[PDB]
Amino acid sequence: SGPVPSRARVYTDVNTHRPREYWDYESHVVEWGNQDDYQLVRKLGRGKYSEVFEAINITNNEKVVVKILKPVKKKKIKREIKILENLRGGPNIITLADIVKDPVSRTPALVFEHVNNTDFKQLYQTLTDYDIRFYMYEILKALDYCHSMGIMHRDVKPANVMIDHEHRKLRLIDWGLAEFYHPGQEYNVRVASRYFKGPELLVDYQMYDYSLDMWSLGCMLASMIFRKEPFFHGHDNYDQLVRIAKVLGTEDLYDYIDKYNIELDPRFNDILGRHSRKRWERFVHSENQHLVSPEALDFLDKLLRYDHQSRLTAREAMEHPYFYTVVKDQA
Ligand SMILES: O=C1C=C2C[C@]3(O)COc4c(ccc(O)c4O)C3=C2C=C1O
Repeated sequence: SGPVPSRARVYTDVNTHRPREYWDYESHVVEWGNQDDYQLVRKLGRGKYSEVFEAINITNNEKVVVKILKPVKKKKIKREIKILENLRGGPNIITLADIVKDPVSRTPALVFEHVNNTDFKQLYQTLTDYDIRFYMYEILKALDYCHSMGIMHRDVKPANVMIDHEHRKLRLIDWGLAEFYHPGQEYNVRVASRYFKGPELLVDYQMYDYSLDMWSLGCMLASMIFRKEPFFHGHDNYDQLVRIAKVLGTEDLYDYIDKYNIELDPRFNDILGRHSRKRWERFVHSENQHLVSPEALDFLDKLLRYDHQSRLTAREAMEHPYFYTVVKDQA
């Protein structure tokens, strides 16, 4: 009657064998920096939860980025802080440089290293085959690191991957949806941007894990080598799963549903319809072919799998021959 349970096939117990203080962010005591070290220069963007500014550290005149956190649950604020501290120093993880507070009002803000990024809507149009391989490898380093440290990012998308292209510099940002993995825990499926949501999320399977990030990465990869961003473009969450089924096919989707004994909304049957699995080669045209290779398609095919347990891990992905030239020239 109920859905079959699942656990991560790698890094399953990394929080289990770490001390309580590592993952119990509720108990963490924050060490506050000095708010008056930073001057805001211009608003960079705003979410539902935060507003983000370019700023200057006036003690050394370095650029930073300041994210002022709206009146939300302190628990959510502490989770992001603990995660950023836990991951600090990891490869291509955005550095949390400081945590400050208006000393009179309650209002906390996170201070990050500045990345002089090129906007992905502009950058992706200009990347070469080698650039994509290089940057995908760099994202994989970050994901393997944070997974190995017991953390799911849960919001992997181009806007959260900052690239200073002239310095070949990449940082994975926005850890505000990130969460500690504990085996058997049922997580909120309302995470990730619509276009990067895994099948587990769209069918309301809550016992997911690190492999969610690997789907999102697969979605990014597709959008880059095929020059179609985003690759799966649904108008809502139901339609998002339909866009996926039109490429991956409905037969493998129903096998997935069957294996985990997942109960699908009645709605879904009529709209999912019946679709053959398409060959990846179908999305190759004159304009994107210089970015596509047999290795790329084989790699992509091993990321975009319905069954979260069958997707490559970050370490397996880094071993794929798609990256041979990158690994070779990084040793
Ligand atoms: O949790 C977050 C959230 C953001 C949002 C945002 O502030 C947007 O834009 C940024 C940036 C960081 C550096 C940077 O150079 C930049 O332009 C961002 C973050 C880093 C994080 O860890």
